[PDB]
Amino acid sequence: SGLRKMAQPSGVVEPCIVRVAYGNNVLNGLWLGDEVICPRHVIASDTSRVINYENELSSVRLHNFSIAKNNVFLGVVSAKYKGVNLVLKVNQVNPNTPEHKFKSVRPGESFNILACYEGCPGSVYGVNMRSQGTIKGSFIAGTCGSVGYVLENGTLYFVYMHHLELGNGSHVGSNLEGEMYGGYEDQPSMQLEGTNVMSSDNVVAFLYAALINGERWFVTNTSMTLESYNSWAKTNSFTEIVSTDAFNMLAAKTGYSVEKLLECIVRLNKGFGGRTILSYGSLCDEFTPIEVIRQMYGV
Amino acid sequence: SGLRKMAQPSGVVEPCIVRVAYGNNVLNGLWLGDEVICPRHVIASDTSRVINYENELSSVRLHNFSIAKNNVFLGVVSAKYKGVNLVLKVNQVNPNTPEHKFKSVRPGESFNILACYEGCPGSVYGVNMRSQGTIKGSFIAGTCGSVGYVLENGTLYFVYMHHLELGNGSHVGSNLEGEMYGGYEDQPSMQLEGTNVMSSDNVVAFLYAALINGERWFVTNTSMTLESYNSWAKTNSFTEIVSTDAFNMLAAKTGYSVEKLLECIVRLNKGFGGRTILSYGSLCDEFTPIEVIRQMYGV
Ligand SMILES: *[C@@H](O)[C@H](C[C@@H]1CCNC1=O)NC(=O)[C@H](CC(C)C)NC(=O)OCc1ccccc1
Ligand SMILES: *[C@@H](O)[C@H](C[C@@H]1CCNC1=O)NC(=O)[C@H](CC(C)C)NC(=O)OCc1ccccc1
Repeated sequence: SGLRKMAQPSGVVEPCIVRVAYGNNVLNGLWLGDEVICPRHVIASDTSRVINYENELSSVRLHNFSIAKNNVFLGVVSAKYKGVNLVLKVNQVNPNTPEHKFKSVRPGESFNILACYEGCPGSVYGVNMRSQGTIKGSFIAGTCGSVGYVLENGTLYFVYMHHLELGNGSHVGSNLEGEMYGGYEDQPSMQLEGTNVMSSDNVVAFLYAALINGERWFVTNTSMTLESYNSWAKTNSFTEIVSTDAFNMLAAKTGYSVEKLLECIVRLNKGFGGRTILSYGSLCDEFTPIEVIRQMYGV
Repeated sequence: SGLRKMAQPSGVVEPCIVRVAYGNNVLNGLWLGDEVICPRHVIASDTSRVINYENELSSVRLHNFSIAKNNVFLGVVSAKYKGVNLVLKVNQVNPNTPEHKFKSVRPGESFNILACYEGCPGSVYGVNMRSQGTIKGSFIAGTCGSVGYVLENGTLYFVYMHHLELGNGSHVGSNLEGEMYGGYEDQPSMQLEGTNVMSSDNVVAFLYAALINGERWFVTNTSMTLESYNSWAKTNSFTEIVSTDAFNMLAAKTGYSVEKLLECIVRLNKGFGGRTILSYGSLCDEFTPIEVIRQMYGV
């Protein structure tokens, strides 16, 4: 089997992607109702030097937007900022607007990326939000405005819109309220990412996935109290676990308690000593308990 | 940027997925026009024992079929085998039939999986055909009939439908004409997968991907002739590389010849020294050259 990232199906999102162009900039927007949301730097005169967003908005030429998807062309009625996004009122309502909500993801939470190029959906893949508000994706020029979404209990949530890449290659975006994850600015200046704190919950999930896949060299009958692991995590840039509850099913199927896997984390946090788990050379925190449960058992 | 296995968007496929139930079996089918294609073992009395497909077909009663797509009830008009698939003529035309073709994938080629459960699309992810005609596909019970597809040259091709899992965990399916990849039978019987042979072309692509992403610890200026590499590969379960032409753009952009990366391959197959390469602990052959070119540079 193995453990691989998957994405939820993208069909309900694709009809919402449009191409937004202004001046020499082209990126993607999200068309819902009679509004299109896109990163505000599309109206920046020059995206390599610092941008004065007040000047850009007050001087904006609504008729100088080009917004299109296939046989649809959209006129801009009015424009405003909401955080780091432009909210553009347009003169047509999207006939394929799905029921949807907006919410923010938190560190350790997984979601899907619909990566789009110049208004055209190209690829769909799963990611996971890190403590500093970055994701490791695969964005290149033309993919700003790409959208992250999650389906929960049949509800479509929009959670991410892509804005920029940091000097170290990490990817940064906003929620659909225009709040940038991790507090970064939509400027080219160059910005630092601090140290990410690993999701302990997701690492446990990972080890359970390994066990289900038959690998067991890393496990023993020694256990380490939550209560004690949390004291360690703390000072080792690992999150601390509130309860063992999310794992009860996975413990049942495997026969191994959480407390036994906490020992593994503390022994292996430096590395595998030339060994591997699900082909990775070190601990992976990009898979949630629910992600793993669903991939191994279809729940 | 980085290297993620990506899937092409699934929207054009999702309206084609239907639930197919018969006897004690529930799986997925592909509804195109007035036809539903699904694995023929859906009519098997007992899928845990050897199946006589002639007896099962003579015993079929069309009213025991239940086929559904949301609120649509698809009545079965007639049934026949085509290879290892059932082709069911149904009493309604799919109004969302996309323009499409059928084609077979070959070892080393990438394509997308839309994994479906009880007729409901669940996940989408990219895979790559292995030398023995298998994929590592994350399939579990209830996912038979899941579809593989690729969007290439402006057309949607259906290339895979899921049938079974081998004793070693590999997954086996057919093309949509009903020929099982790798010559496997649609029986619960035990079937052997020979040795997996890695696509050398895809491994070079992968290492170029690493170079483009700034990872360079494994490379040196020592090179190895194409002829020497193929002589090595013949006895080390790697394919032989016909010529270096497909990599010219990647060679130009990185400054490294294929012949240097060939030497790299021969050195890293003995082990990584506990190191990692785009986070993998061993060589990965799941990305084609054009897949890598397009993810890193677009167009
Ligand atoms: C989309 O407009 C674009 C996506 C970047 C480009 C390369 N990989 C990405 O994620 N965003 C920008 O170009 C962005 C706009 C600023 C005004 C915030 N600037 C940016 O990301 O610069 C950093 C960078 C540019 C090009 C390659 C590598 C890093
Ligand atoms: C879909 O009907 C199912 C998908 C299998 C189930 C487990 N993982 C998959 O991909 N296919 C079968 O159950 C198939 C039935 C025909 C061969 C008659 N048999 C099969 O795959 O048996 C091997 C196996 C069964 C259950 C768990 C693990 C391996």
